[PDB]
Amino acid sequence: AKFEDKVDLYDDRGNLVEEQVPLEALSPLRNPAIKSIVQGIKRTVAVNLEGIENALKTAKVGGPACKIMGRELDLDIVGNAESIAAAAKEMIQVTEDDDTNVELLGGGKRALVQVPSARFDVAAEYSAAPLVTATAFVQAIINEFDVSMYDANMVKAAVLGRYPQSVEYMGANIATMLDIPQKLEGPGYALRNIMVNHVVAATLKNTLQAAALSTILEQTAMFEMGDAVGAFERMHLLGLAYQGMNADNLVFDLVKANGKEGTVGSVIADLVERALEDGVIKVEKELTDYKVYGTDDLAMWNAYAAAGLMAATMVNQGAARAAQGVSSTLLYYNDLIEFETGLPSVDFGKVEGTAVGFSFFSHSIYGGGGPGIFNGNHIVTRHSKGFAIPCVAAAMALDAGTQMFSPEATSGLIKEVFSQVDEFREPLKYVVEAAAEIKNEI
Amino acid sequence: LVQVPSARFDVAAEYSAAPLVTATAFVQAIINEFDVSMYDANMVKAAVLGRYPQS
Amino acid sequence: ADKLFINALKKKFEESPEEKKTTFYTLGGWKQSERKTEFVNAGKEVAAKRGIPQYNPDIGTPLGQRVLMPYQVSTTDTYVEGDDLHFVNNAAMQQMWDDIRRTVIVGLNHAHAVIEKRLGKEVTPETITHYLETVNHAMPGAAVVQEHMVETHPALVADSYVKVFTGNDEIADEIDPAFVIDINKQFPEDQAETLKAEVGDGIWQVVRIPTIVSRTCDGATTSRWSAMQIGMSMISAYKQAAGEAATGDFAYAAKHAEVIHMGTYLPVRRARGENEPGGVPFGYLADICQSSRVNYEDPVRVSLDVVATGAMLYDQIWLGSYMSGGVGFTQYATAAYTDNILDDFTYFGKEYVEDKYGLCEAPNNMDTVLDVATEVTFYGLEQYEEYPALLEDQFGGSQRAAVVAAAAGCSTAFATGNAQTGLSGWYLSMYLHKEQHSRLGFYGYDLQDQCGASNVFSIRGDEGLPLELRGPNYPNYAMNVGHQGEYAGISQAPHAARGDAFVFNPLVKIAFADDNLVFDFTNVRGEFAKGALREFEPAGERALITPA
Amino acid sequence: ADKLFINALKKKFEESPEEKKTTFYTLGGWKQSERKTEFVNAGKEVAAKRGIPQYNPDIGTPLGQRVLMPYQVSTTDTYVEGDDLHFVNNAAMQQMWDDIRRTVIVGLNHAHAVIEKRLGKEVTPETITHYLETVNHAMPGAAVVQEHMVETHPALVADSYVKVFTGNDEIADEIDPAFVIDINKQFPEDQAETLKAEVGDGIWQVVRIPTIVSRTCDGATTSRWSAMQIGMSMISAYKQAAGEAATGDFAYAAKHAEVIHMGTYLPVRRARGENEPGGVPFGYLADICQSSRVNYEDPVRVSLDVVATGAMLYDQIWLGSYMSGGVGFTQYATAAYTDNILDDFTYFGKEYVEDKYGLCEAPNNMDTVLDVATEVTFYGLEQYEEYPALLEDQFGGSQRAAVVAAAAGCSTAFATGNAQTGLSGWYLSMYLHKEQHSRLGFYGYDLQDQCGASNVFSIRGDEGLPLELRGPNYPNYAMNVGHQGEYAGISQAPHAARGDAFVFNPLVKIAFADDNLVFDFTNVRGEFAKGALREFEPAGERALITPA
Amino acid sequence: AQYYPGTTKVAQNRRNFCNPEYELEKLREISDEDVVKILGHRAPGEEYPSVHPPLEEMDEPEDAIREMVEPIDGAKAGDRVRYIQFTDSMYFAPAQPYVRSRAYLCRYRGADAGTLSGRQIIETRERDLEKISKELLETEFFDPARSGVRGKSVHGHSLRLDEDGMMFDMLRRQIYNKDTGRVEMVKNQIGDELDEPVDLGEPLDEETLMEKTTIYRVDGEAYRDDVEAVEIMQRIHVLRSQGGFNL
Ligand code: F43
Ligand code: F43
Ligand SMILES: C[C@@H](OP(=O)(O)O)[C@H](NC(=O)/C=C/CCCCSSCCS(=O)(=O)O)C(=O)O
Ligand SMILES: [Cl-]
Ligand SMILES: [Mg+2]
Ligand SMILES: [Mg+2]
Ligand SMILES: [Mg+2]
Ligand SMILES: [Mg+2]
Ligand code: NA
Ligand code: NA
Ligand code: NA
Ligand code: NA
Ligand code: NA
Ligand code: NA
Ligand code: NA
Ligand SMILES: [Zn+2]
Repeated sequence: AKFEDKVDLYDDRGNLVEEQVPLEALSPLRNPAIKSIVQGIKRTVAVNLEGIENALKTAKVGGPACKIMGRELDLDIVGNAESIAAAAKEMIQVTEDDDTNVELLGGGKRALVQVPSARFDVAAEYSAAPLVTATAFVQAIINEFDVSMYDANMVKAAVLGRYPQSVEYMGANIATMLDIPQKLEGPGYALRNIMVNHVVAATLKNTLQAAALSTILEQTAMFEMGDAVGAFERMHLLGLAYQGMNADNLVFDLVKANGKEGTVGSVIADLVERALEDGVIKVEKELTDYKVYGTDDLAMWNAYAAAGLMAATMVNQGAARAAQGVSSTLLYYNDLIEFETGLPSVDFGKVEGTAVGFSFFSHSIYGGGGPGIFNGNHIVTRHSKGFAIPCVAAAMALDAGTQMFSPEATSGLIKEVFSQVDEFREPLKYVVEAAAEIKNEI
Repeated sequence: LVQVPSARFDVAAEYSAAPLVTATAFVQAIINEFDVSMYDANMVKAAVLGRYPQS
Repeated sequence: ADKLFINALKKKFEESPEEKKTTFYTLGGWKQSERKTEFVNAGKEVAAKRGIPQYNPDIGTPLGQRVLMPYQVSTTDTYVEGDDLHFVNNAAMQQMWDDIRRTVIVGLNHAHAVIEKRLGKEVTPETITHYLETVNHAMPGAAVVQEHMVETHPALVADSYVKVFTGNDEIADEIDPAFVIDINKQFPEDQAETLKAEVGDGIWQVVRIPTIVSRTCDGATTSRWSAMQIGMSMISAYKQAAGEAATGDFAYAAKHAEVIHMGTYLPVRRARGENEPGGVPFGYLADICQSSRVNYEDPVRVSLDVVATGAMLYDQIWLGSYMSGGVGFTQYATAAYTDNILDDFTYFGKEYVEDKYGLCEAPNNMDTVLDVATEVTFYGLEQYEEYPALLEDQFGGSQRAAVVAAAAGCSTAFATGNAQTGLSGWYLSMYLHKEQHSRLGFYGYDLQDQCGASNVFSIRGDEGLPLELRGPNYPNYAMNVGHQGEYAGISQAPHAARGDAFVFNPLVKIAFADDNLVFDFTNVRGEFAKGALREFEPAGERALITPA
Repeated sequence: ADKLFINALKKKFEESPEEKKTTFYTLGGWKQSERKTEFVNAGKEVAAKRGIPQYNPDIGTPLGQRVLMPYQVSTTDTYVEGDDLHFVNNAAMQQMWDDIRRTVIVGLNHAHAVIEKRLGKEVTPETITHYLETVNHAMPGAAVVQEHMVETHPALVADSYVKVFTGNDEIADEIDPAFVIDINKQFPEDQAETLKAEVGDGIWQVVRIPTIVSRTCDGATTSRWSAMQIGMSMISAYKQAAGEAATGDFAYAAKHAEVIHMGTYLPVRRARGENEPGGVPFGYLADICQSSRVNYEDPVRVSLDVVATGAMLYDQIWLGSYMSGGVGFTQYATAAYTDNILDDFTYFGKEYVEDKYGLCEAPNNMDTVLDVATEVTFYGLEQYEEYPALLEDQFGGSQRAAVVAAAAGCSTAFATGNAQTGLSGWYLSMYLHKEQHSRLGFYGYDLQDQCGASNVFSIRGDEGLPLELRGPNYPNYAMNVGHQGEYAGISQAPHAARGDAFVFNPLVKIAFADDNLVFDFTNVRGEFAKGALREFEPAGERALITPA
Repeated sequence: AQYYPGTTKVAQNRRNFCNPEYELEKLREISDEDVVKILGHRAPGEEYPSVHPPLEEMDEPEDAIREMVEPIDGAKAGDRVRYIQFTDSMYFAPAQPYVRSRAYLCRYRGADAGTLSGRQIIETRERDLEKISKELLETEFFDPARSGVRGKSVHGHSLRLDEDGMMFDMLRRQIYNKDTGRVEMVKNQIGDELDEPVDLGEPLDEETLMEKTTIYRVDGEAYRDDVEAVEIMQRIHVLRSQGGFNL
């Protein structure tokens, strides 16, 4: 009831699910499914029991190529995984009926752990997830085999690595989608420091779900950072709706119209025409054989342009089945649309700027890497406030095997555990349903 | 004295929403109160939150 | 009459500067160069002595198919090959960074209040002088309290010392003048009056630790080393117990409560402690450069001496080694301090503004930004079009973009007297330039420039900041050459036109007005030329403790 | 017969070492010392030159009311005043740190897979040799692709280069031997077998960037500089586009996926980037020292060469300058590498263990800790009681605590073959020492030693770690002298008794087995003595680019 | 679509290069084998190397985006991603660096384009790259004196011409024949010698370079005199500036 806007919401096959939903029913501040995904990502941990066992048997702990000769311990951890995980759960849970979850995967080689919400309710941040999980498994392993006081420190090194000598859990056999609080580029950035490959791994390469998960995480960070407060709130909400949630089926329909033979440029032409048709933009001035367009609603123009940008990525990198060109699309979609129209590009030039440096740092000697190692906290790609990274997730979802540093190489443990969680794997479905459910509370 | 609503922290990873939401609300309110121009408003930001993000 | 860069173009090339054609491929490759010939012979000797191949001109592609050019250091008559301006081969450049890295500013205001209120002892000009004699023995690494201490060799640490300043002239006159930076001697009258009013009765130390220690260790060593020897000297000069509860107050004051670092610490991806180049804000870099107190009737000269200071430090040493390395970024920076090219473009813009508005008299709005930045950008790009030798000299698009926009942004700030509209003019220049030549810089050059317009006047958390407070860690600026040094110039510009004594911190300005520094910050371009000619003598060397 | 420290005590004092009384106050203060005389004379000259008072023997209290002692560098016949072992005055010590700071280990395993799988090109011993010729031109700072590049002076960067190693003998045989660290030449047969088995068919680069750059910049520069020139040499030697999408995989591999830093970055209170002393774990410092591969039939010699390496770096340079500064902590460290005192205590401990249990044959438990650590603690403390000259030599309680506990902890690990029980022995030694003499170290010396016993075997988040993985940023250890270098020795002790080729990382062990380093890591105490005598020739000097 | 504002010949040329319905002028004939030789990625008659298996042999996720977006042929086959790179003289070459990237993403599918002052590059699946590269080499995208095919050592966009009017090339890949007035390619784009050189035809004369160029210059048509094009660039600056402050 703060904003009058309403949107139509669709599924990932292009079918209308719920019409006329108030914009604020998709806000991170109001929608219960966004709250559940965020709290879920804070509390979920993957444990590699096979890796802990192999590190102990070889004494290879504490980082790359590190080994301590004479410290080897041969423990049957995977063979006793059921007993070890149950013992661990007893320490992790606060009460027997709470929302603690501990589930063995891969015949006991892996475990999915979700630490109870009550621990986060009296915590400053999110590090209780890895730290509570790691000590429960260290203690459970020692207790399972009666490991001596003299040898137990090797179990700790196998589970959590070189920490506290290193700042990070260096050499650890546990993993999370978030990274430590010290690595934030600024306050409020934690939901941005989630590797693109981890998002693509958790959503099993489904393009629209990958785009949805990345957009929810990015735009939710924009609220935590204060960017979506006051004058800019509506712009960020419309961005989430049209770029990440396929609002009004605009992304879907632009991909449909341009997928067989289209290019970046053809998607642009379709989006400008659609904006005109809907009354978002109109001719303000005629020059010599050139129309200058204007708008009485910059936030809506930005949203329409952002939907075009996502579709242009899907068409361009989709046709190559190769993610690297997403840096190019992010640049020239915005560059072209400004000279096509006389209106500012997505995020008022910040997507274009992010794309300039992302192109450089994915085709040069100095740093970066392939598209899948970036994220909203990376120095190269933090500049746009939520409108760039979701396209990178879509592009990597569409990649058919051109990358050395693929989700298979960087994110295998995250894939096995985090894809088990339905709200992480298929977020679009849950956020839409929740928005429908609270529609009359707005 | 400012206490930022609990619902903002229910969907945040940590606690920096308190200073960041409070700072931007007061920066925007001051600008709006006196109609501070686009050219000068960055001084209001510096007076509220300091040298951040260089520091 | 002639453009300021014409003489340099005539020195470089046989052709007149307007000619469009030349001859390539018959120059002998590297053999045309005195400097490359020195390197080839040195590579042979190095590989032979150590048993591993090293420099070899036939690896990869063959340099010198075109003329390997001399460069004029701007404002000088010195011409040198570009290799002599690489920071590795230039001791002036290395000493400029050592003099900044090894400096910290440390109040005595909390310390004197501890002595009076907690120890119950008097502080006077005479007790301060006794304290300064003590700390000038101790700071280089020598003892004042314990028996059987072993100490630094005083000749290895001859460049370490402590001085003070204050805005109260009568107090300054009572402290022994060997230890005082005299504001009325170093600054012209109106600037001296402003600076003394800022400092008031405060008393501040400028501490420099040894270059040999700064080189062995890091920037974050400086405020710690300073505080240890301040602490020992407070014990010795004021008769504390040697280690009682009050001793901790002097430690906390000197390390935290009244310390001014040159640079703040950086985030983990580019992790560094204090007093490294990335933490120095553009307003401090402009205030470190001392052109303002000597060239105050020429605001162009003041602004471009700041550009030279910042282009070297931020592009060659910081971006080109701390953040990357190898051959690095010598000519990305030399474009802004060589051949009098930036000088020609910036004097044009200053003259344009003075004739249309009067310096500092233009409305502070977008109409002025559009006027001045467009005019100056068109002037600069026309010079590259009119003189083919100029375009062959500044051969990389990124170099031209930084030079032209620096002139545009400095000129815009000369008109408005405000750095923020200057910065808006910088970004507009880039956008015009990109459309004029259908090219701008290297692959990743305009990340900040496409974010730029929108982030000039933003007030959001990690977006909004006056230009004087921005630096190499402002998010959009953290990665790329050809901006940071120029932004320090734009920060200086409006203040130079206004006649301001400082840009962002008056303590920093006074702290480098000191003739006991090794590098001369009043003439940064002159010093770069002296080091290129191998005539600069740095501190820190180990000759005294190694075989003859 | 004689204890091993008797010769040194006889050279220091006119009295036999057993005598309890002496004469003071009539030695002439600082005038008794050649070195203090040199310093007083230097201070007068320095002060006159610069116009500011500096070193002055009449400030504070008058050094030299007692004998100012010479120190024997253990295992040598070199005797010097302690000022000659200060890191500022000793170029061998500064070059030891530079040689570590400027080194990074960088795989070629992912790089070669990018070539074969993404580019579709071949990698062979021949293409590797061509690549190594290319990178040995580029790495010191010279160009391989672009026209009109300006370059570093080869003689200023003569110490920078790239070598490789691999466990596959046949592949190693095919690469030009100038570029190869030969594992069969540098290590005795059984150690070579182990190391080659650890490496297998992996191929690893050892990259050393120039000392001059490391001194100008910081440790976090090293892996960046390395990566830039690896990236250029991959483009040149394997014919990439000079900048295509695949170029980014080589960058991420060299900077992140297959890099071994010497040190990890530090938290904000002590903010530092990679390759600084506080990030080097004790296990790596033991493996950097190369005593293991030459003195393998003497486990005491190997362990105490590691102590010397770590006491100098961690207490003199790191804690005594990066984390504080001033006169600093020379003799807190020299106690562990002079006068043959730690050697006497540790040879006693090894003989006790050998006779009673057999090396590595004692039960790994608290019973062994209580036996061995107590016996060796009482031996060491009894020497100070029987020889008043020894007590006056190691005059500070902290020095004695570190030396006695290091013997006790090393000897405990000689018995058990396990470092964690050695560490327990170290803490038990401190507790016994404290009760015997009713003192231990300086005001804050045993912060870690009172947390000590309880954190040896803890498994909790910031408490539990095997000693080999601990280092200067382990929370309890982050502040205080007289522990870190001794912990490195205890980490080495069980491995030396076992005859293990390495302590924590086999790549780090091989990477310093290189005769092209400037500092000789096979004989660390030998090099400290050469540096004390002003006979060591460091890299990094600017004499070629300065005036005569 | 309207592509670009402005009333100069330059501005019209910029629009024409972007418009896929504008038929580019063909200026020279090049054989399929000689395109492959100039690229230098494979030898004529060598099978395309693969980076992954053919798409039809793999099991894709069920995905409506994958279903709607037709893969280019080299993607179906699993080809390597390879490149072609050009440098354009500021002395009136027909195409220029931002003109190329803007036009490539209007005309070509599945493209990764990059713009730099001295080099402009496209990366795509190898068999599709070979088809695109024929058009880039045969049409008025290219002049053999004022443009060059260069995968490394690109220096020359900003240098003076030689006495034949050719752009500088450190590795001299393109050689002007005084006897024919034609240019031959004697090396591939990375600089290795070709067994047999490739005819690239005659350089465009001075009047035709002026008619077809997309750079603005004082001795051509200056950008400052295309006032409608300048007006839109200034508009974008102002609206970006206002938008970052408030909406
Ligand atoms: C391999 C790369 C891609 C990579 O990520 N960086 C490179 C190479 C790198 C190397 C080149 C050293 C070598 O020759 O061995 C260094 C010196 C960095 C390092 N490792 O020390 C450099 N670039 Ni580059 N690089 C520069 C330049 C540029 C210009 C050169 C255009 C021209 O027409 O010649 C272009 C970008 C542009 O088109 O805008 C460019 C490209 C490139 N740059 C292309 C190689 C281009 C080609 O194949 O020849 N540099 C410049 O514009 C001037 C300054 C110059 C830098 C050295 C200095 O500042 O003195 C150097 C800075
Ligand atoms: C002022 C302090 C308190 C403070 O925080 N640190 C001091 C002083 C500091 C200064 C002394 C320099 C000078 O004399 O001007 C330095 C050199 C550190 C610096 N700023 O360079 C130092 N201590 Ni202290 N400090 C030392 C030591 C010690 C021993 C000395 C005992 C004695 O019987 O002589 C005692 C602690 C204890 O009792 O255990 C001690 C105390 C003290 N230490 C008492 C002064 C003691 C006195 O009034 O004489 N150090 C030692 O035990 C050996 C090494 C020695 C360090 C220099 C070196 O390592 O070469 C020096 C290390
Ligand atoms: C981006 C990030 O690297 P990472 O992705 O490996 O963390 C970061 N590195 C950088 O920001 C590097 C900055 C300086 C080198 C680049 C300067 S732009 S000038 C060269 C342009 S060209 O001549 O090659 O065309 C670092 O923290 O090391
Ligand atoms: Cl709005
Ligand atoms: Mg079993
Ligand atoms: Mg006698
Ligand atoms: Mg006796
Ligand atoms: Mg044909
Ligand atoms: Na001439
Ligand atoms: Na060469
Ligand atoms: Na990093
Ligand atoms: Na004697
Ligand atoms: Na004295
Ligand atoms: Na600190
Ligand atoms: Na000299
Ligand atoms: Zn240094």
